[PDB]
Amino acid sequence: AYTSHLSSKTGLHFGRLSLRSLTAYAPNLMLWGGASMLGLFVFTEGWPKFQDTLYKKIPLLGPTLEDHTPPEDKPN
Amino acid sequence: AEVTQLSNGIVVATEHNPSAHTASVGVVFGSGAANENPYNNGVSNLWKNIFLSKENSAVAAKEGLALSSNISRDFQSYIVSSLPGSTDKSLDFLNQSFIQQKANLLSSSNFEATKKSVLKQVQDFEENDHPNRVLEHLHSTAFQNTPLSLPTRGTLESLENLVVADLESFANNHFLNSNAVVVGTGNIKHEDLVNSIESKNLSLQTGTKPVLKKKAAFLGSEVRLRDDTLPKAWISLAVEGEPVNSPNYFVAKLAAQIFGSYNAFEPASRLQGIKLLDNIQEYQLCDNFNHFSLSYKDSGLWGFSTATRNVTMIDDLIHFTLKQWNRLTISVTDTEVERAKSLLKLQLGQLYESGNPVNDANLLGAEVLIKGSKLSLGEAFKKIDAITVKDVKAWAGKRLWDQDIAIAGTGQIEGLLDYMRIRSDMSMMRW
Amino acid sequence: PQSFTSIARIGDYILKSPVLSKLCVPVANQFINLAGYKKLGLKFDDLIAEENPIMQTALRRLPEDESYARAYRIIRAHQTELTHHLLPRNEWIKAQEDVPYLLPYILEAEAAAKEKDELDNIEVSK
Amino acid sequence: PQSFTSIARIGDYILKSPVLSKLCVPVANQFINLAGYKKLGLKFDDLIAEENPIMQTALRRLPEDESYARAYRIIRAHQTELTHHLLPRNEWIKAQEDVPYLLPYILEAEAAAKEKDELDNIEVSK
Amino acid sequence: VTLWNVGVIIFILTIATAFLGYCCVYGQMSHWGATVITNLFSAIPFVGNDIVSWLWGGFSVSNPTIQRFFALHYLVPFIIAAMVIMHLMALHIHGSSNPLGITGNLDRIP
Amino acid sequence: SFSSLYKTFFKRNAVFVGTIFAGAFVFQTVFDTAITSWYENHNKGKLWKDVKARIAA
Amino acid sequence: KSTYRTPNFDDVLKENNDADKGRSYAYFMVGAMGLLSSAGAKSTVETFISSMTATADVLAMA
Amino acid sequence: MAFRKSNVYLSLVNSYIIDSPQPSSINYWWNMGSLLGLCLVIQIVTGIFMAMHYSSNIELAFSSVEHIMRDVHNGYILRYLHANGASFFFMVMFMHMAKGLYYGSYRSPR
Ligand code: HEM
Ligand code: HEM
Repeated sequence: AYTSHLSSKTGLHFGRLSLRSLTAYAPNLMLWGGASMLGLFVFTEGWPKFQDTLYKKIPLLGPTLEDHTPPEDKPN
Repeated sequence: AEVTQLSNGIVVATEHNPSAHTASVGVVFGSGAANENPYNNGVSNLWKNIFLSKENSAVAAKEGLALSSNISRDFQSYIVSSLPGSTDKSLDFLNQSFIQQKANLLSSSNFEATKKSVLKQVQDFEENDHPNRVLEHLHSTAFQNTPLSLPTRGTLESLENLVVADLESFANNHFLNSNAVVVGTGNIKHEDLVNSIESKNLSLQTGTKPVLKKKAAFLGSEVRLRDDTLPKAWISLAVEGEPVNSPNYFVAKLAAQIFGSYNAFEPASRLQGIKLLDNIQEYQLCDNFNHFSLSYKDSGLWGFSTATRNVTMIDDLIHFTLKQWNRLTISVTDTEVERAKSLLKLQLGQLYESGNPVNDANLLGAEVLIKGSKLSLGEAFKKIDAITVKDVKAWAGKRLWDQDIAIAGTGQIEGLLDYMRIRSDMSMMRW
Repeated sequence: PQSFTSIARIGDYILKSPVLSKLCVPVANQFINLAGYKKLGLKFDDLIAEENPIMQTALRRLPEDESYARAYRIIRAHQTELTHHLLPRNEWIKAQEDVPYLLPYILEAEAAAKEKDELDNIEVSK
Repeated sequence: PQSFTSIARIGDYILKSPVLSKLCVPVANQFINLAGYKKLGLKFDDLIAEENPIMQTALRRLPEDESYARAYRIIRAHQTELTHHLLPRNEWIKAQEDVPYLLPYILEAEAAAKEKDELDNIEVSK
Repeated sequence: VTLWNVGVIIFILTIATAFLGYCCVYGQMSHWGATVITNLFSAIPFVGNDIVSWLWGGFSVSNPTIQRFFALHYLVPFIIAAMVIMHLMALHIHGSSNPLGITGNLDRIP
Repeated sequence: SFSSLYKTFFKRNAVFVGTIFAGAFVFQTVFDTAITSWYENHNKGKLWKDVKARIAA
Repeated sequence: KSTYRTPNFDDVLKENNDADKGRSYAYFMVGAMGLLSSAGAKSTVETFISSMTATADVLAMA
Repeated sequence: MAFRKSNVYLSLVNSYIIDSPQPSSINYWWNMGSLLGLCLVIQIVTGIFMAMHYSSNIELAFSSVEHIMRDVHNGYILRYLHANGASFFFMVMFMHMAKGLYYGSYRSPR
C-alpha cells in the first residue's frame, strides 16, 4: 500500500563504537592477536624457559635449539 | 515498454509515452570521441556544430523543429524534436539535410564560421570551466595513449588543423547503417516510425566502421595543471571502474551513491546520512563533492571530484575521503546500503523518467546501441534491490582496496600531496 | 560527564513527588547556601564547565544581554577571589535571582546531539 | 653579500678598458662554460640567492612572464638534478639567451636601500 | 586528561628514581629494601624467577645490582626532564585552570 | 594464480605481518644453524671437539 | 603542444600491467625487508638484554 | 583534521619527520644528519649498558673495562660498538660539516 512512516530501530552503541563494527572487526583482530603472539614467539626465542617449554617441541625445529655439549667441557 | 526492431539495415528504437506533448526522433551513431586520433580530435564537435548551424537550424525553425545533438565518449546523437503531429517533417529534415544532402552544410563560409565559433567555444572552456576540465584531464591521464583519453570537445591545437575533408572522411567512416540507431521518444508510436522509415526508403551508408587496434587500459597516473592565480582548488581522483554490461554495474553506482554528493552552502546537504560529513565539516574542508561512476564500452571510472578553498588542508580532505572508501571493503553497514539503495532508485528514476524526450532519446540510443536492447526501470530496480552488503564488500575488495588511482588537479594544488601518499591512503593498515 | 537530561529527569521526578520534595528540597536549599557561589556574585549556570561542544553551542545560542551579564559576573568573581574577600552582602545573588538561564539551551543542544547519534546508528527493519 | 653595485662597478671598469677587457673576458667565458649551470637549463640570475630583502623586492618587481619562465627553469633544474642527468644539448641555455634580466631590478632596489640608509644617517651642516 | 596522564607517568618515574637512589647508598635499610622490593617480582607465576635474576644481575643484591642501580638512578632523571617538557607542552595548549572552575579566558595576566 | 596469492597473503595487513613474523622466526633459527654448520665445517680439525677426539684416541 | 597529450613514458613502463602481479612483487620485497629487519631487531634487543643477565664470574661462584 | 596533526606530540613528530617538506633535489649528502642522530642513539644506549658494569676508580677502571670485554655476555660487542661507533660518529660529523661548508649551508638564513 502507501508507506506513511518509517519503522526503525537503533540497536546497541556506546558512542563511536557500535556492535556492527565489532562484528566487522572481530575476525581480523583475532588475526591481529595471532600475529602479535607470533611476534612474541619471535621476540622470546632466546629465552630458555620459553625454549624448553614451547619452542623445542616443534617436530623438525626441536633438536635445532639444544646443545648436546658433553658434561665434560664446561666449568659449571 | 521500449521496443526495438531491425529494418533492412537500420535498427529502430522507440519509447512511446502517450501523455507527452512533444515527440522527438533522431539518429544516434556509435562513434563518439573514442574513435578519433589525437590529430583529428574535435571532428565530432564540428559535426555537432555544423548540424546546429544557423542556416541549417533556420530551415528547421521554419517548420517548427528544434535541433539537438550530443557528443560523448562512445556515442553521438543528432535529434530533431517537434509537435506530435509533425514527426514526418522531422524525419524529412533529418534525411534531406543530414543524411543524404550534406553538401550545403559542409559549405565553405559555413565551415569557417562554425570552426571559428567552435574554437572560441573550446578556448572559453579551457580557461573558465574548471571542474569539467579536470574531469577531462582525469580521463586524459587515466587512459593515456588509448582511445578513451580524448576530450570530447577536442583541442585548440587539434581543431585548427581541421578542414572539410576530415569531416567528410569521418562521415564516410562512421555515419553508417551498421553504426546507427534511429530513436523515437515522446508520443510517437513505433509502427508509425517504422512505417515512415520504410515509406521513405531511408538508407544512411553501407560500409562498416574501422575497428580500433587497442583497447582502453587504465594507467595509474597523475597530472597537475597548477595555477596559483585561481581562487579554489579543483581535484578529481578516480580508480578504474566498471564498464557497461558489467555484472557489477549497479554495485558501482550504489557504491558511489553511498558517499553521495554534498554542497557546503545548502543546509539540507549538510544533514545527509554520510559519515564523511562529520569529518569534513569541522574545519570546512571542501565546498562540494560528488561521487561518480562513469561507465564506458571498454573501461570505466569510479571516484570523486571536489572544489575547495581550504587550500591548506587539501591532504586531509583526500585522506578522510579515502579512509571512508576503505570502509566499503571492511566495515560498510546495512543502513548505508539501504539508504544508497533508496537514493539510487530515486536518482535513476529522475534520470530516465524525466519530461524531456531529448534526454530519453540520447539514453535509449546509447543503451540499445551498446547492448541491443534497453533494460527497463522495473528490472533495474529489481537488480538494485538484490544488492547485499557482501556484494559491496566483494566489489570494493576487487576494484577499490589497494588499487592504483588517477589524479587530476588545477588551481592551488600545492597542498595536494604527491602520488605516493594518496596511493598509500588506498588501504589502511587494518586499524 | 553526567548530561543534563539525566539530571533534569531525576530532578523532575523528585520535585513532582509530594513526599520526596518536602524532604529533599530543604536539604538542597541548605546545600546551595553552604556552597557559597552566591557570595561571589555568581549564578549556578556560570559554574558549569564550558569546554565541551554542548556548552559551546549553548553559550553561542545564548542571547546578547545574558552573555554580557554572564561575562561580568565571571570577571567580578575572578577579581573577588583574587583578593580573598567576598562581595558585600548587598551584591550577593539572591535566591530569586539565581535562575536557571542556560538550562533550556543546554537541554535543546543535548536533545539535538542525542537524536544525531541515534540517527547515525539507525537500523532499518527489512 | 657583496652588493651588486660593487660587482657592477668593477665589472664596468673592466669592460670599458681596452686592454684588460680583451684579457679578462675570455677567461670569464671559459669560467661560465666550466660552471655548467646552462647545462641544467638555468640562466645566471636564477642562481642568485633570494633570501634577502633586496632580492625579494627585485623578484616582486619582476614582470609576470619572466617570473613564470624563471619558475619553470628552477623546477626543471630540480627535476634534472634529481635524476643525476643533464638536459639534452638542444635544451641548454645558449650564450645569447643567458641575459641579465634581474640585474636592473636588483640595482635599483640596491640604490634605493643605500639612499635610504644614507638619509637615515644624515647630518645637517649647521 | 593527557596532562593528568603525563603527570602520572612522571610520578611513577620519580618513585623509581628515588628507590634506586636510596638503594645506591647501601645501608641496612637500603639493602633489605632492595631485596623485599625486588623479590616482589618473584610472584609472577611463569617468568618471575628469571626477571628477578635479571634485575639482580646474579642471585641476590650485590655488586651488579648496585652498579645497575647507580646507572639507572642517573638515567631516569633525564627521562623525567623530557617528560616534564612534555607535561608543559600538554599544559600549554589549553592553559591552566583556576580555583573557581569557571573559564579563565575573560581576564588574564602575562 | 597471482590473484589468490595476493588475496591470501598481501590483502589484509594482519596476515601480512603475521607471515613476516613467522618467517622471521624460522629464518632466525635455520639461518643460525646453517651459519654454524658452515663455520664448524670450514674450521675442521681446529675446533676443540676435534682436538678432544684426537687426544681421546 | 596540448596539455591533453601526455609525454613519452614508454621507456619506464612495464608492458604487462597486471595489478596482482606487480603488487605482490612489490610487497614481497618490502616483506623481505620487514622479515630481515624484524630478525635483526630481535637479535639486537636480545643482545642488550643478555648483557644484563649475569656475568661469568657470578656464574662461576654460583 | 588528522590525528597526527590534532595531537600535541604527534604533531611535533608529523611536522618534523612525516609531513616536513624537503627540497626534491637533495642528494645523499643530506643523509648525514639522520646518520648522526642514529649514531647518537647508538652511543647513548651502548654507554648505558656498559656503565651498568663499569667502575670508575683509578684502580678498577681498566680492569672493569676488561671485565666488560671478558666475562659479561656480549660485552665485546658493546665495547667495540661504543668505540668504533664514536669513531664513525666523528667521520659522519666531518662529512656533515664539509657538506655544509661546500654547499653554503652556513649562509644568510641559517
Ligand atoms: C616533576 C614533576 C612535575 C613538574 C615539574 C610539573 C610541572 C607543572 C607545572 C609547572 C604546572 C603548571 C603550574 C601549576 O599548575 O601548578 C603543572 C600543572 C599540572 N600538573 Fe604538573 N608537574 C609535575 C608533576 C605532576 C604530577 C605528578 C601530576 C599529577 C599526576 C601533575 C599534574 C599536573 C596538572 C593536572 C596540572 C594542571 C593543574 C592546573 O593548572 O589546573 N604534575 N605541572
Ligand atoms: C656523545 C656520544 C659519546 C661518545 C662520542 C663517546 C665516546 C667514547 C669513547 C671514544 C670512549 C672510549 C672507547 C675506547 O677507546 O675504548 C668511550 C668510553 C666510554 N663511554 Fe662513551 N661516548 C659517548 C656516549 C656515552 C654515554 C652516553 C655513556 C654513558 C651512559 C658512555 C659511557 C662510556 C663508558 C662507560 C665508557 C667506558 C670505557 C669503555 O667501555 O670503552 N658513553 N666513550
